[PDB]
Amino acid sequence: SIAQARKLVEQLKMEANIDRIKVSKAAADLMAYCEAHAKEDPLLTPVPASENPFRE
Amino acid sequence: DVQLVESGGGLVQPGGSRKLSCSASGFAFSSFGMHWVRQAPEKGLEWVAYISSGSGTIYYADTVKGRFTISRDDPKNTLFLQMTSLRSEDTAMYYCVRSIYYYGSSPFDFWGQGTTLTVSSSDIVMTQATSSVPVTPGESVSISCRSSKSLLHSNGNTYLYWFLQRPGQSPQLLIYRMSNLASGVPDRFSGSGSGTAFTLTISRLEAEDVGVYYCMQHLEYPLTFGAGTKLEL
Amino acid sequence: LDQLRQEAEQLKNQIRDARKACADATLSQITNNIDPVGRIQMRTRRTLRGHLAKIYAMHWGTDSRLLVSASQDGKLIIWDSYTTNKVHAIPLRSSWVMTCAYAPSGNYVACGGLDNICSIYNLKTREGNVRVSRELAGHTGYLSCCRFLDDNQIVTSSGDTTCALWDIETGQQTTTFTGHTGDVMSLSLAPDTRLFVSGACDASAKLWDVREGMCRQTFTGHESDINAICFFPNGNAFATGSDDATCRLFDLRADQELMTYSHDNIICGITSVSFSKSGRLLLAGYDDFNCNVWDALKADRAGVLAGHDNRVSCLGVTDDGMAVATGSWDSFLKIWN
Amino acid sequence: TLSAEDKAAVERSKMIDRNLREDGEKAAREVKLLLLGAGESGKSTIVKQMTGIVETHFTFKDLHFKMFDVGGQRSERKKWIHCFEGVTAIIFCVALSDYDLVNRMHESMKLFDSICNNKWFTDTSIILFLNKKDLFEEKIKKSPLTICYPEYAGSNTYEEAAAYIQCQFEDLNKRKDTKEIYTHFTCATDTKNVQFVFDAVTDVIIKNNLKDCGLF
Amino acid sequence: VSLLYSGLAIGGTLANGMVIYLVSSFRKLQTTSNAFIVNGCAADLSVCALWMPQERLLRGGLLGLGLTVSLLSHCLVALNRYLLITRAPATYQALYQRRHTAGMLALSWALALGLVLLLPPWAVHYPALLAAAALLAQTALLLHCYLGIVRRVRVSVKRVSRLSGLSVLLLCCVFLLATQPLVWVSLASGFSLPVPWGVQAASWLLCCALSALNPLLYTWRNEEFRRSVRSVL
Repeated sequence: SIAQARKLVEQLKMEANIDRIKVSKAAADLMAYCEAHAKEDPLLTPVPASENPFRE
Repeated sequence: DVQLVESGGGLVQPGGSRKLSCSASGFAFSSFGMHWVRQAPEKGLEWVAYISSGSGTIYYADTVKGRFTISRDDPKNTLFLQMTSLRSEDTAMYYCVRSIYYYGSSPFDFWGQGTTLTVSSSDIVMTQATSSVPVTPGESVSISCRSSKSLLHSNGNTYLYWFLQRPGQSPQLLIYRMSNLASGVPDRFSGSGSGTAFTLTISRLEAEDVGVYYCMQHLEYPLTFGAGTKLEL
Repeated sequence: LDQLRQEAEQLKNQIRDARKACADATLSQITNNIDPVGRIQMRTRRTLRGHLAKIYAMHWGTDSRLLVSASQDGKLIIWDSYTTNKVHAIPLRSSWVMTCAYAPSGNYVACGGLDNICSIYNLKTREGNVRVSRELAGHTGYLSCCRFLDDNQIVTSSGDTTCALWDIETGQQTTTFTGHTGDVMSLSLAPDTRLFVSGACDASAKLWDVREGMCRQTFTGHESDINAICFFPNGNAFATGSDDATCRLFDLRADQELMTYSHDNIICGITSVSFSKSGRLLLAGYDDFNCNVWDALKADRAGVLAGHDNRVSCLGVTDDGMAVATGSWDSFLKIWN
Repeated sequence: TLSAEDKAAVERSKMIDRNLREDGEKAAREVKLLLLGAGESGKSTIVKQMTGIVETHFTFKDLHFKMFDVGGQRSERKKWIHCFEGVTAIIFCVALSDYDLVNRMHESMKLFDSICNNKWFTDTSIILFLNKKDLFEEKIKKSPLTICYPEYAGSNTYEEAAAYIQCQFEDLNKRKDTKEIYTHFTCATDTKNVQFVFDAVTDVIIKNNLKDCGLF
Repeated sequence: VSLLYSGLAIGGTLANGMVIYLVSSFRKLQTTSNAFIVNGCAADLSVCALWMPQERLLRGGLLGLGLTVSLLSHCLVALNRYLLITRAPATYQALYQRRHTAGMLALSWALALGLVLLLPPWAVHYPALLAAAALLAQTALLLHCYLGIVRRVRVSVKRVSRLSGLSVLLLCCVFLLATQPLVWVSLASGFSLPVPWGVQAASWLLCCALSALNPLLYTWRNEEFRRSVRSVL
């Protein structure tokens, strides 16, 4: 189990080595992506039956 | 090893009877609908009969209706054609063709080797104006086919098929539904066109490409072939 | 040696404090002003009536017309969704299937279950019949998920706490990912297919690198088993569905949780999770026999898809986002729009 | 409106549907049994008398049985136990000699209580097998039946002890109106086990057909 | 006695409509036996909505149609249960295909129309005795079918040694009580013998009561039907 403990310590060290950014920036990025691709979402904004492949 | 071997042809007196066989091997025979295609000694191809998978559906050409009969024996892996009251207009070579139908399939993909038979002495029209054209290797050529009725259907599919028949050989499928290349066909061949106007493009032509090119329609029975455009030199 | 355990616990406190210091404002405050989606009403456009037992998996083709469904009656069926026709029907050697996949190129499908074998089927052959190409063995526990990388690579998730990357041509485990503590139940490939995530029964999810085979990050927060996972369309976030009637949204760059999608009257676990094309709608299948549609940016339920008589076991959305297909424990698939 | 190729595709779909219906009808007339046990309690010998999941097929009196043994499926039980919902019956094996050996009828009792009162198996009958008659009979004259059950008061005899253990096992079910429990002592090795399983399965099938008709 | 008729008609039409609606709604939970049950319920609906609300003939032919279809549905459902509980699984599956079930359902109405048309409507006159023979044959068939089921069930319990059997006894007792007066009256009235007025009305009233109460007798023990009722309510 000593090898398991050493491997776990190394894994948490490598996880601690990661860099992190603010939550606000990531939230703004998600919102910006959604706003930029809202126009291309048939489920969000229904399309007319003329070009709906599933009629029925 | 997907070969089809036909047998039973020969010289027969007019008004007689004869049957032809098509022994399949190397594929699941029961899953394929099978056709019979006829070629006169010095003319173009002509469709004869068709039997579906499970023998549910059978069709005949108006020239042979009532005289010919098509049947299959799935356990024995054999295809039959019973012919009665033969005339002098029936002298020709008969080919055995397989075709499977589902979404994205490639019908008419494999043709048999053919058997010869000699007898002692509304339909959509496809036109191939250019009977022959001289071609030099290394260049590009274009073949044109025309339809009297629009082959484009409401679901978007344009049912046009292109076949190539090399000298002394059975025809080979090149392009199905006007845009898709068959398996094993080089990318040099290209197919394009609109309703009632189609074109076949060959780029960087070389040897083993000489032959006669036929255009066929699969929109509705009976299936009709073109006159045939021939290449040489 | 308890010193190593103490050092691990100290590192855990350090990373928890580091990711707490990065929480400046919540996502709810950021999206407090955007206009709500409203009400989403979907009507079942098609119904598929082929199977005779419970359906456990389904996967959409890349061309958004053909889909494959696996059920415990021992058959794989490939449907043409536009016209309801059946293209293929593949009988399985073992009827205890739990997962299914469709190759991006459309030439192959995969299958697996309680027999610890992933089977590859070749759809486009000259003989005209579907044949078994390879049988991948090596997992000790049941297959939970499998996803194609290309025609020659596949990643599989197993109940023996490990995930593996295979080479279909040779049939050998190229890489093995071994970090989890409980059964691994789900899997999701990144849109660029360089990373992927897995959900396990230890109530944690991990981020893996296929090229190097090592866990980049670990996300916690759930209180029970995790049954489903799915990447955000951007590739910088993913959503998990657990047995405590809760869906959660995690972000890779911020390295922490963002939303919790729960309601007082929901007390059943989630079986499947998927996103819409734009990433604004989050669809989750429940044990209450009906799927729910969540506003991913506001955590407000926007609709219900109640058309099934039993538990919804699988759920998927087309690549172009036109339709949603849900399979349930009754033998019917419903295609919504 | 349909083209020729569309009609041929529809015909192919119909033929596939016909084949699926035929295989479903063929599969619906086979009896599926799930085999469970605490450990080496006698599953091997009962399988002999007739990777992950193991299937066993045998035919008796023109009736086809499939017996599934999932002893080797070492993982969380609740994540795949619902895959066996709808089996005809559940076969349970209990070691009747495993009381002196080390309170090992308590793990078996806990497993029986867990599987009998499970949510997915509310209406599924359970067949109870009590292996190792001879060994327990030999042991009962040396080791009293008081190590596991102190409240028991009676003569140290094979019949009475077996009846006491049978009564202790049987009443562990809470829903006594939605399922039955059949008990047998499988040590005869004279093809009585197969006959008993066949009789129990026929009774279960009859009591299931008396419900679709509405009679119940 | 006219006051009794209206309430019986209301109850019968309500029960028949409820049963048909329940079968139609929860259709995935209903099988080949509910087919015969719904056939009987539809015939009962016709007879109940026609005969009493009034108070080829104006209505006599239609009433005869409804009665004969219901009484054949009794035989069909009794045979279905007998074959389900007695015969081997393979024989039942082969005998009761969807096409076979549809054919048996249609043949009942075909025979009903045949006997409604090609007979003088009366109930020694020839046609009158033919009703008694058919009803007695139906009684014998139902008794045999519903005693074999109980005998086999009692045998199976001993084979392994809370299946009350109340429904079978109730159904047989109601059927006998409702049907026997009609045959007793018709036999006397078909052999040129006096029948006091007010005796035929009682027999016909009892027969219409049986038509009204068929669905409750058929489905007062079905767990699926009980669940469907409690879910709709």
